[PDB]
Parts: sequence; structure tokens; C-alpha cells
Amino acid sequence: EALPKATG
Amino acid sequence: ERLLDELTLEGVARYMQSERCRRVICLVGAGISTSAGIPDFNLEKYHLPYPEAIFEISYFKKHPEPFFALAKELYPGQFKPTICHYFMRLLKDKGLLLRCYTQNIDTLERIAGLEQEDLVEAHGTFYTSHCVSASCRHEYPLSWMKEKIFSEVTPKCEDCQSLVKPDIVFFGESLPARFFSCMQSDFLKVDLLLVMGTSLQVQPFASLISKAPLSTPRLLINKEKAGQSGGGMDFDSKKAYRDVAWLGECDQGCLALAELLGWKKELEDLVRREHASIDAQS
Ligand SMILES: *CCCn1cc(CCCCCCCCCCCC)nn1
Ligand SMILES: [Zn+2]
Repeated sequence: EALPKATG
Repeated sequence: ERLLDELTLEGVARYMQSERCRRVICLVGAGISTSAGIPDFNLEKYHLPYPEAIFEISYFKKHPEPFFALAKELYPGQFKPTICHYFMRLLKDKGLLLRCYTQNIDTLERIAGLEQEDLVEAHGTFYTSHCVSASCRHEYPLSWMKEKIFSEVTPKCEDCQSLVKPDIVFFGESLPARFFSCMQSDFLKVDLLLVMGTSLQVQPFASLISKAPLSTPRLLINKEKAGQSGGGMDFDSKKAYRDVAWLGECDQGCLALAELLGWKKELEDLVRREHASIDAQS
């Protein structure tokens, strides 16, 4: 898991 | 649960001049920099699998050179902040700004006078860059990166020769930890949201509008209505009570709001002095 990612 | 007296710009101004409005948060996007010549996104010259690959971390990891070439091509001849940036600067100067959350990487907030404590650069910035090697992580300022970009030299670390990347969040990258640290405290205390120049289509930034308390007024200054669904924006229903939409250029809306607050002359002098000071030192 990772921190929330930049998504369009 | 209704703090605005009317769902107009004048109601927002009168609320800003009331005892309830002590902490204001700005959420800004590409629309506040378009009048400065910075594009709100050719590319054939870069031979990409798809046009969006230039903005994704996967392709940059594969081939970083097209990004730096495009950075030179789109590099603005001047970094002149807009009326909106200096309106936020006035908010800072008068003690009303709690935080500015920005989607932009153009550093115009910092050039306008906002400092690190005032800013959450949710998508990173060009203002600093770092060597990509985890055992080095050497930091370089904007002048170094600009000189490397314009000489068309791929930026390499002066200590270990590894690639040096601007501190920006590509699509597919995790947002910086400061975003998630600030959002926990800021959006429990916020009295007003000023959403300027964004259509709220990039996540998780957009979801920020639903973190505010349900009584917190939210003013949208944008060329189009956005955020309508969930704690979404409600400008036009019969149950509307706190959301105001001002449709047009962001500079114009900020000018009107500043005039309603009595700040017209000060904002004028600030913008003219700073634009002339940037034209001089150019
Ligand atoms: C979820 C992340 C959303 N996001 C990513 C970005 C930046 C993507 C790369 C932009 C490249 C800009 C090149 C330089 C232009 C001129 C300024 C120096 N934004 N939002
Ligand atoms: Zn290094």
C-alpha cells in the first residue's frame, strides 16, 4: 500500500 | 447552520467581515495562472506512446528527456503572478489566510510572497529539485534546474551524478505527506473555502471540498460550475444554503471581491509594483 496517488 | 446572508459575492464579503470568519482556505488550480501565460493542459516532436504519458511517472522513469525538453519549450519567459496570487498575498498579510492548497507547480504562489508554512503544494513544485538516489537526496534550487533545462543538459547530481528531478507529483505518484498532515487540522478549523481556477477533476485534491464543516461557506470562482455531485457543491437547488458560484475569469472575480472588501486600491498598487519589479529584474 501507498499514500493516495494523483489521478485524473 | 446558514452563515451567509445571501448566496452572492457580496454575501461572501460581508461574511468575511464578520466575527465568524477567522480562517480562510484557498484551493486553487490552473485557472489562476492562465492569465500569466501558463497553460491549462503538439507534443508530436517527443514521440510518446500517448499524449498523457509525458505527465505520468512511468514514462518519466522510462524516458526523462522528453519531459525536460517540453519543460524548456513551455518554460515561461517570465514568472509574473496574477491578481489572484496577490489577493491571496493580501489574505496572508492581513492574517486571514490559514492555508493555500494548490494544484499548480509553477511556483507563482511563492513569487507572490506566500511562504512554505502558508502553502500545501499538493502536486509538488519546480521550486526545489532532488537527486533521485535515496542514499543522496541532494537538493537543488530553481536557478540550478533552470540553467540545466535551458542548456539542454539532463540534470545530474553534482555529488553522485544521478538524475535530478523537480519536486513535482506526476500522475500515478503519491501526494506528499504534508498534504495529509495539514488536511487533518486545517479542515476542522476552516471558516471559508475559496475555490479558484479549478474544475475539481483531479483526486484526491477535489475531495478536499467535502472535508470542510457543513456550515462552512464555499465560494467558487471559475470559468465553469464544478464540484456538483456526497458532500458536493450545491449552487442552484432549493436546498442551497452555503455555496456561491461566480463564473468568469479568476482575476475579475478576485478584483470584485477585493473591491467589496475595500482592498481595491491596495491590490492595484501591489500588483502594479510587483509586475514592474519583475519586469525590471528580468
Ligand atoms: C495527480 C497529479 C496531478 N498533476 C500533475 C501535475 C504535473 C504534471 C507534469 C507537468 C509538467 C510541466 C512542465 C513545465 C511547465 C512550465 C512550468 C515550469 N499537475 N497536476
Ligand atoms: Zn546525488
